[PDB]
Amino acid sequence: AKNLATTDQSFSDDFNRSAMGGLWFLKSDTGTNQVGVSGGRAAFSGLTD
Amino acid sequence: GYAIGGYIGISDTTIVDTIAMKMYKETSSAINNVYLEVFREDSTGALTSVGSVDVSGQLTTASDYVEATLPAGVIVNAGERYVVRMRNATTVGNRVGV
Amino acid sequence: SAISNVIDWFNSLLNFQDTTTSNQINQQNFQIATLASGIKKQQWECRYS
Amino acid sequence: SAISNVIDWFNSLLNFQDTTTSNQINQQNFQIATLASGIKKQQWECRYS
Repeated sequence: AKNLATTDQSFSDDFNRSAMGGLWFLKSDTGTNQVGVSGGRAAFSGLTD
Repeated sequence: GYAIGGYIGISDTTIVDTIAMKMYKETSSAINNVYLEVFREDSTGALTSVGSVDVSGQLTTASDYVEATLPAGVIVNAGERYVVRMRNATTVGNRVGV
Repeated sequence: SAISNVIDWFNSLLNFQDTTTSNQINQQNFQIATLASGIKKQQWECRYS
Repeated sequence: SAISNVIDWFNSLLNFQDTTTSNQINQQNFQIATLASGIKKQQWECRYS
């Protein structure tokens, strides 16, 4: 299938689950805490600055 | 009385219906009690039987595939491991070549 | 009777609203779960899944 | 007050309308993109993707 019409990819996420999951590479300056999903919304985890 | 089996990986989850192995019989004498069974590997690594079938009737002297239908479907999921065991607990005594 | 009919129509619209919201959430979560899981490498190709 | 409440309800319905349409478009496009992309043959199985 050498050449093929490249369909423009589109992705969406409602952030309405238990954990962030493996679909998100997480990197933070805190060291241990990353972006955490709570109440159906992504947010900051921990009290660190 | 000698049983041999190998681990099988599951790529995509589905329902299994039959199992196959490449084997034959050495001599043309009558044989029985040849069983092909399936074992699921749990988290601890223990093997649990989830199906077995007698294949001695359809065996042939020539090296040919043996395909046998399970008594019922056994749902499988990707990431787990399964073992297809050949038992060969025959009474006459003819050996089985796998 | 007019106000009763308006009450009934508003209740029907609320039912449709909640059903549509639940269906949207379930559909998006189904998309994400299917994307997360799926094909895994067999035992002979690799030790790990 | 009745007309003000009707105004508020109509604005809420319009917000729900646009959100639902956007969610439908996003979900359909995401599914189409996922179907278009996906598993590709490894290097050893074949040269091309």
